[PDB]
Amino acid sequence: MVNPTVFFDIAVDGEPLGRVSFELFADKVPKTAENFRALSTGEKGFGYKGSCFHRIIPGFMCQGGDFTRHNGTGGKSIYGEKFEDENFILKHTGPGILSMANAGPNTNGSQFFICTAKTEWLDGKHVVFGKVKEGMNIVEAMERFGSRNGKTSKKITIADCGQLE
Amino acid sequence: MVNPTVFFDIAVDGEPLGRVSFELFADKVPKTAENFRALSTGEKGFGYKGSCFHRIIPGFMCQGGDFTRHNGTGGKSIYGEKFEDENFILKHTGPGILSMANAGPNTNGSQFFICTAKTEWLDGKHVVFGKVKEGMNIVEAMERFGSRNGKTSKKITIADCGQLE
Amino acid sequence: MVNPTVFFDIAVDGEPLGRVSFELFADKVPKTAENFRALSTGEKGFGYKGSCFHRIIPGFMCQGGDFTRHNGTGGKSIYGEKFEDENFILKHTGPGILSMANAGPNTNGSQFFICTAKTEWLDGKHVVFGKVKEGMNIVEAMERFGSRNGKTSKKITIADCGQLE
Amino acid sequence: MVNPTVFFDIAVDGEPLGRVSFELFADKVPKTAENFRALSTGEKGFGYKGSCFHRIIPGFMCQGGDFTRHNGTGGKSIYGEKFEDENFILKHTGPGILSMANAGPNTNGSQFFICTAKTEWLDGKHVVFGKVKEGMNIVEAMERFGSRNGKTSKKITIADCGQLE
Amino acid sequence: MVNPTVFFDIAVDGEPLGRVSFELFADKVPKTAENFRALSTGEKGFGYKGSCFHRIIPGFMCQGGDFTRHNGTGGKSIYGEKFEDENFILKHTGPGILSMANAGPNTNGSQFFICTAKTEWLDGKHVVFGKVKEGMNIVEAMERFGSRNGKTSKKITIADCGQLE
Amino acid sequence: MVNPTVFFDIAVDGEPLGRVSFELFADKVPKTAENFRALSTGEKGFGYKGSCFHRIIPGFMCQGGDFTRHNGTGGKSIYGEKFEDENFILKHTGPGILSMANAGPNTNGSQFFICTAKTEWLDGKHVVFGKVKEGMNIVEAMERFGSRNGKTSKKITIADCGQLE
Amino acid sequence: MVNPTVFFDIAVDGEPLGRVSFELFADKVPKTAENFRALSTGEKGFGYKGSCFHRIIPGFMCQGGDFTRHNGTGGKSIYGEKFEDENFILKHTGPGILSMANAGPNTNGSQFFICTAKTEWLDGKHVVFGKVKEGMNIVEAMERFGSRNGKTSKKITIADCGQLE
Amino acid sequence: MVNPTVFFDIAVDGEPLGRVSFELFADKVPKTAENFRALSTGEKGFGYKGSCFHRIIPGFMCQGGDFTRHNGTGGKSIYGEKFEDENFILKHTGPGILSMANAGPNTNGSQFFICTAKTEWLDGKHVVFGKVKEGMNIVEAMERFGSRNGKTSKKITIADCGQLE
Amino acid sequence: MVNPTVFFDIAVDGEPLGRVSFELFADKVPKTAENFRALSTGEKGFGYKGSCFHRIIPGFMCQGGDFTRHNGTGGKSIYGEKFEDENFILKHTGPGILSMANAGPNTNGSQFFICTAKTEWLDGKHVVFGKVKEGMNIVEAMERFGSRNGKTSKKITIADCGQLE
Amino acid sequence: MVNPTVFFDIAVDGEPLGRVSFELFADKVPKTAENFRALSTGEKGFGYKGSCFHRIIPGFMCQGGDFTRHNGTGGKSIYGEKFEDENFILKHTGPGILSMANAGPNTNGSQFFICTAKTEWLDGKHVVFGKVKEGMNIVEAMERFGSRNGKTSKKITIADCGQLE
Amino acid sequence: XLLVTAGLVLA
Amino acid sequence: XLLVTAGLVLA
Amino acid sequence: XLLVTAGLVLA
Amino acid sequence: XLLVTAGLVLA
Amino acid sequence: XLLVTAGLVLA
Amino acid sequence: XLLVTAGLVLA
Amino acid sequence: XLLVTAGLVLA
Amino acid sequence: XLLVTAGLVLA
Amino acid sequence: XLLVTAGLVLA
Amino acid sequence: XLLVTAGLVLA
Repeated sequence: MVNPTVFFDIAVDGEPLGRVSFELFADKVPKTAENFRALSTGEKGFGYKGSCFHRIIPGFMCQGGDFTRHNGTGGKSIYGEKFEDENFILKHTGPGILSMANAGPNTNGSQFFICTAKTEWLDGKHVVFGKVKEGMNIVEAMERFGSRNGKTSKKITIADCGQLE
Repeated sequence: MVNPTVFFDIAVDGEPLGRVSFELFADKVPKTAENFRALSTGEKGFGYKGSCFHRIIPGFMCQGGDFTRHNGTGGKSIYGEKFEDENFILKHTGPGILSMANAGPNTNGSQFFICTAKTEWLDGKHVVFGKVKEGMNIVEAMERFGSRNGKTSKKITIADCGQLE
Repeated sequence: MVNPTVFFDIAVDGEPLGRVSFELFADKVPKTAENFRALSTGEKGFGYKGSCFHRIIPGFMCQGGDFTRHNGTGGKSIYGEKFEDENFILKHTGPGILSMANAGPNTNGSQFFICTAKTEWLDGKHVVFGKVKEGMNIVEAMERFGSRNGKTSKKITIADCGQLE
Repeated sequence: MVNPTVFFDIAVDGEPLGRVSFELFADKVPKTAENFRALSTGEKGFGYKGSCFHRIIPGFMCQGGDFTRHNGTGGKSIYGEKFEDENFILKHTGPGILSMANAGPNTNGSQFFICTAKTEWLDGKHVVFGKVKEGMNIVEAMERFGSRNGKTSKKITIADCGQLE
Repeated sequence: MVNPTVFFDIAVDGEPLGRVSFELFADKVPKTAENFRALSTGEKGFGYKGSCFHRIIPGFMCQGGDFTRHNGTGGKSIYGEKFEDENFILKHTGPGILSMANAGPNTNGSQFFICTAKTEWLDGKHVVFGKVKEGMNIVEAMERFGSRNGKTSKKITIADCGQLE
Repeated sequence: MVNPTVFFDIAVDGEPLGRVSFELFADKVPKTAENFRALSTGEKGFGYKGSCFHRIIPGFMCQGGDFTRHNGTGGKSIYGEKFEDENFILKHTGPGILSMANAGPNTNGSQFFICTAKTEWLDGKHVVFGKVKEGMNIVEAMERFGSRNGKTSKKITIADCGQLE
Repeated sequence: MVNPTVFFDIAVDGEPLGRVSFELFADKVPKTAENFRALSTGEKGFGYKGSCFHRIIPGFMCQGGDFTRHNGTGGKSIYGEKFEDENFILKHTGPGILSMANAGPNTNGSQFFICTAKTEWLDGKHVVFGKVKEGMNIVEAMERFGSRNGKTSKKITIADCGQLE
Repeated sequence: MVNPTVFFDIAVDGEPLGRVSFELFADKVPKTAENFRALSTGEKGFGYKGSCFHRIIPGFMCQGGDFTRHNGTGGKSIYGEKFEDENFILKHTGPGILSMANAGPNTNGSQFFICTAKTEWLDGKHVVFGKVKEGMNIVEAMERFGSRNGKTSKKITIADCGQLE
Repeated sequence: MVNPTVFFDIAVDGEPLGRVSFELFADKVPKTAENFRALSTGEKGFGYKGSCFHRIIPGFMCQGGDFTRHNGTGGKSIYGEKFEDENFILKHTGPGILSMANAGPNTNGSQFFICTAKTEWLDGKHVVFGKVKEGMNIVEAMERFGSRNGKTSKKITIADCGQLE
Repeated sequence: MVNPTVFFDIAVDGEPLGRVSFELFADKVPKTAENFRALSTGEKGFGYKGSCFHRIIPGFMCQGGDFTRHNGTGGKSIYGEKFEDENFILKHTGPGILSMANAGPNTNGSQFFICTAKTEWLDGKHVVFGKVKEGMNIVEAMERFGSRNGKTSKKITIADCGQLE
Repeated sequence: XLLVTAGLVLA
Repeated sequence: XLLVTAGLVLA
Repeated sequence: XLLVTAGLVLA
Repeated sequence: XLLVTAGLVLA
Repeated sequence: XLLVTAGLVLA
Repeated sequence: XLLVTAGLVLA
Repeated sequence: XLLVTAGLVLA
Repeated sequence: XLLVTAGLVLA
Repeated sequence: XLLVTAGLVLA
Repeated sequence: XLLVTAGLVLA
């Protein structure tokens, strides 16, 4: 099929930073992509709009999607509290790769991460489901508000998000 | 806590037949119990109230809980579309045992069955979660509206249901 | 449940000898019981009636059910050419035990055997599904027309068969 | 072995739409190809002539072959109620691929799907057994009567079918 | 082995409530026994002194030991960040059992829980390593400050803790 | 090594037609090759000479080797009644391929088949062990005396057989 | 089934020593009992008449049945060079137990051992199939010609053998 | 068989402390017992005579047998540098149990331990092969020269050892 | 990720020899990379400063990092006593590879080894995590102070160590 | 290091025939190489010198290394009675390959074989450790003293052996 | 047969 | 999701 | 179907 | 449900 | 031996 | 280390 | 057959 | 040891 | 802990 | 042999 495309408008302590867009690989992981697409439109009643990125480690990734607890202990999926690892067809090939965070096998919820490098030690323990299409510079900018332990110096926010095509 | 008790007031073409009540074994399968309890009280905003028993096989069991399509293809759990077999600690020991219907491993939704016999061959493939407390005679009267292939000859409904304690 | 009962009316070279009847353990292996029952009534349009016992071994068992090839290579189940080993709950405990012949795992057809001895070495590899109720004396008479290799000295036939109960 | 070819003449609310023809890969999955061929000729007493496509999802596939219940719950094979996954040699490579629907491992019956994209998330869990030869345009036309949930706005029918070679 | 014994002095908001003692089952799980023994005496520089119970569920258990983040995301063992599941010889047999919390196989840290009921569905997935000896009455007093979803209505605290013998 | 070569002199209803010869892949499956070779020379006192091809299916294969029962139920190997699947290194690549018939895993006897088509669906479940060298035209002539079900219209016999090399 | 009984008449450098008789547990391992019975009668053309006990270890067992090489490297079964471990139902319970020697799993031939103590370290890895009935004294006498390494100081012979019942 | 019995004469910084004797369970683990028996007589050229106990933890065990490095990194067996875990039939049932030390699966050499309590957490990771028969008081005395980390305050020595019966 | 780089200043007896630098493969084994990175900078309070190489075998490797016992029985990681095998993505490809010593699956501590040859037989059983960058010449100089059985003829030492970038 | 080279000076009834030399692949299987090297030089005080090739099968291989019983039942490794299959990295690629004989998994002793052909069927079940360097023509001349069943018609001996470099 | 499934009822 | 089942159609 | 067995010929 | 985890608390 | 098969009777 | 969990963040 | 064992030579 | 093999008698 | 190894003594 | 362990050094 023609893969969907979502956008995040990022914000830093309230100030528009820019827009990142993402291809979702519904042609490999259609159920994982659909979860993230739905959470981006808010169309099921809940979603990422207004959620922060609680854990940003420079030279690794930006982690977001905990729209219930904002600290890593939360978020839920359009399918229930958790769903199964769909498959590990796609690999963590470089910066821009969008993948699922979890708390082990079959615990996918809403939390995700945008890779700011190649993360191959994570192949086959995290379902890769999309890639940054435009706005990689914005993600580069978000990094700088991160740290080695992940605490962010400013509140990194998805002010707005939805689908494009 | 004690183990919770739920009630079903059964109707036959809208004529009241009687009440069946159940002990739910929340001390063995708390997650599976809770799903059924919650769907019985209606407290998530959907559940068993008004639903029918779509398949009744005299000598074997009564199957219901399909509140979305009333034919065996439907229903949903308070946890999402499906949840995992919690454990198989309890066995199908005899008449009155209440146990989950499914479409293979880890497909628990909302459908359940009430046994009218020891159904040992199902041990290990259907999560047993409760047993009839009072009203077995009502389940026995429901039987008479079934048939070998399961089709019911009158409409058998849960006119009301909820929790007694 | 009440376990069905089937009967065979056994002939020796066309001469009626008598009746064997069997309890079918529908309460342990309902799918296996149902196959034998229906092949015995003839109700699908094919079955045991007219078929012979092609392999009889004194001290071991009488084997028949091969209603399409009359020699061990044939038969079919009501479910298709073959079906799966339902379970191995029941063991080969002694004479009278009714169990499925197979060609290895999951190849149940129409063929079966009536034990004339405890046959413990088959536990876990033949699904036991019934037992002689009455007419064990007929099975013993049958057993005398076999030999070490199973060839029979008279044609042992199921002249008629059906359900009593 | 030359691979057989079957035809479907498709109708929309009875209005002839056109012919789709199929190569069956009997050189890879002979048992699965033969099931479909025979259903398509109707030679065993039953089959696809007159059945409908009950679930059609634009950008994914058209599902049909349920000739006993017309909703996904029915159909039977020529080998009985169900048969095993023959092999998974062939993959879901693109539009036109004919593969089997199921309710999990070894539950093949009469239901199939004609892909309208590459569906690689299904490799390994659905036996691919054929591919559209002529009429892909006729499938792209059928595709237009489906919807994201699969319900069809019109009755898509196999008004006739059989084998060309 | 004399099996060791520890004590907790529990304090609601600031007020003494009472003393809870435990037998640590050093003769079945010496290693798990020791982690908790040392986290109680505080003898490695860190431990349970002044930590809270962050999750209490009436009729189930009281969860605490998270001395680094006070919300279940923290704790660490005297052996390091995590240690293996030692063994599961012991079962959750009734009120008072002490057992490890965790985040799945082999992630024991410092978090633990005191049962207020037989919790048999946790058998095999949580290492059981001790039982309340004296002060069960105090534990039940703690129960009452908790809710369905675990959050406590007053800050429950281990004001002091160490080893009696 | 030099791979042995055996020959069969094929008769049709007692009339000599010609010679088929085969290379045996002793360098990949020496135990399987040796069995066929020795059954072909007759050197153990039993073997292929005089035996018939009992099952011939056009477009698939010719099957024989059943020198004790002449119908598929018989034969023995030089090693005892059966032997194990040596390995599956060689695949069924096309016409002329010589492979072992079996009754499931590890039941190699004397029966074999000569393919008249690529038969890929048997890879991994029949040990391939040789190939027609000369006389493929004889196998094709043989193939015409078969039918869809394998019954043959003339008695196809191995009048003589042996080792050339 | 009544279990067969074989006899060995033992000789020391040709000097008659006495009769040992054996119950064969054909009711547990019919295939393994039959091998030994037939070897003991010599009915298949070969067997134990005239063979020796090549390895006898006081306090453990007497090993014999190597009639082709007389040193542990030889023997054959009536089913061929080797046959499978039939089952391990029976254990090595004490003196007098007849069990099979082998060279690992599924390598049974003609070699056996008569235990002179309980040998439970062998349960599971040697098929027990019989037990001394009469003559245990004659085995205790043979035992005296062995040594810690198993070499015998005299030629222990089976001067005759066969079946009593 | 009649199990062997070995003796250790212990010595503390040179002074005779006393004699411990041990039953070796050659009836359950004959190869493990034989290793320890041989090492005790010195009969293969090397053995325990003059070796120390390098690691004694009170209320747990005395570890010895490193007769090559005297620190835990050494010792070898009569069968080579290491042998396999024979079986885990026997359990660590109480004080006096003699068992093998190792460095994981299948690494038995010469190092052993005498239990001074019940050590059940070690069942099924250490081959139990004997028990202290007389001299448990001497082993009690050796304990006292131990410590929590195992360093001994005085040099505990097997001055002499051999077999009794 | 910039892959980190560390340095060792090696000293024979007391005399400077030279400087060895390594790339740590933080992009394949970030966790193992980090342990060694921190043990080098000494930044957790302990580490590699003033430790020796206790086992050097010409034509094989140099083993060190045992900073607590200097003989291979010691070391500990920054994560605790042991950590898991991270992954085995990287192979022992030739001279200069840095890889973990261990005592079997999942017992990585601080001990490591620098290869002086392709050591492919260690692939899969030792996590490879870095390669000598500069100073391979110094490593080869170290080789020469070792023997067949590993013992070094002069005390080889990491006088200083830290991180370049 | 380079890979070591060993020599065998072969004699036929004491008349010298020639030399065979071998590369031992100590860069793939150092343990298995070393065993053979050590037994070739005689340096542990036993080894191949004076031993015979007890089984020679023209077209297949020459088998020797049984220096304790010279018939296939004997020999021993420098590691003990037996050692483990080290790995199966190398395959039986053709004539001259040197590989371990065994009696099943993990039974490597001292016996080896020299291939006179590609023996692919042994891949994965015999550890390959070397290959003939010079003197294949001598192994070819040794062949002529073999036979199909392996018996040699003259005495073929390793009159001297050792290491060349 | 006698199963209790949701969707494909089998024999 | 995008499955092709016969009975319990899943997401 | 198209199998090559010895005794129970299947489809 | 009733689980006792450390971080992802589940139903 | 004593088996009860359908097609390849074994020993 | 470098993990991306949801609850117990590990080294 | 063609094996290379030590003790039980098989076919 | 105490085994009862046919060919490679082990300890 | 309380182990009885031969080389790496663990907690 | 050539192994790189930490405590039981093997052949």
